[PDB]
Amino acid sequence: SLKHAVTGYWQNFNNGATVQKISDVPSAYDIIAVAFADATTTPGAVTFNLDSAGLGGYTVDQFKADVRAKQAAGKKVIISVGGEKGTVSVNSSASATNFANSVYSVMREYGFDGVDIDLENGLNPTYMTQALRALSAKAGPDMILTMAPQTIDMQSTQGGYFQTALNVKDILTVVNMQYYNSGTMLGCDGKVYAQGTVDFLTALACIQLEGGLAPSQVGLGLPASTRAAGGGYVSPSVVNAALDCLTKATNCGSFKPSKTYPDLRGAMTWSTNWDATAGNAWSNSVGAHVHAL
Repeated sequence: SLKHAVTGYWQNFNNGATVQKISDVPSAYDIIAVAFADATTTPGAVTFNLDSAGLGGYTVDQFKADVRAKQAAGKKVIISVGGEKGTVSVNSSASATNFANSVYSVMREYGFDGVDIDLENGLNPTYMTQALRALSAKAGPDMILTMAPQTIDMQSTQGGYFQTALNVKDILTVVNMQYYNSGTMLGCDGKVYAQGTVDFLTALACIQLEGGLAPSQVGLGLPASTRAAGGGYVSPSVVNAALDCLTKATNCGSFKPSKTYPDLRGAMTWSTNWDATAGNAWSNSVGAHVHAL
């Protein structure tokens, strides 16, 4: 459901994972984030170009139809900006306006429900907050807005992503942090935790849950398989344990949150394509668990 949700990234490119049409994405995914919009020569602006050639000749018309069909089935499909190789910058009023204008143009052209912020080359809260309010003014209160910070971006309420998320809390759907490709990090208790453990999930999610985000605004993002990231993969049972620990105080590791957060949004994975390469094991197990919360 949207209320307890699984977000999955669908690749607009071929990286060796299983190539998929939008219509191939498993039913477990409630929010599908299309990865990614491209930067342009205009500061802050993006565009989307379906990789028809790299995706076995998948046409714009079929992509649009597949998006509409997902929406008829109650799913949301959003455009993700950034990615590891992204070069989008939103660091001025002009680039904030160009971002809002271009993202809304892409949304209207393809029928997307909203946007995922996945800039990995910097996040300026002064200008991204302005950009997101401009975009929200165009798209209205039903717009889906997600963010996929790296762990370094949510270590305190002072992180650029964290400050932005708080500034736009009333229009924010969920922060699906990437609990992977990460060095060691502090948890909300001030102790050092390592990726690939239940405690990294719960102790770092705690910083968000205690730092002004609603439980419905916090999602656990993981790699779908060991092929999907350089580090931080965990078995689905580990993701489900972390979800249990945060929502109902069961299956915790050494780290015990002070509270329970039953409205925790759910989970996220990079990517639906790597999930498919791995037999949909991750979405089968995590999806069933999230949709049973």
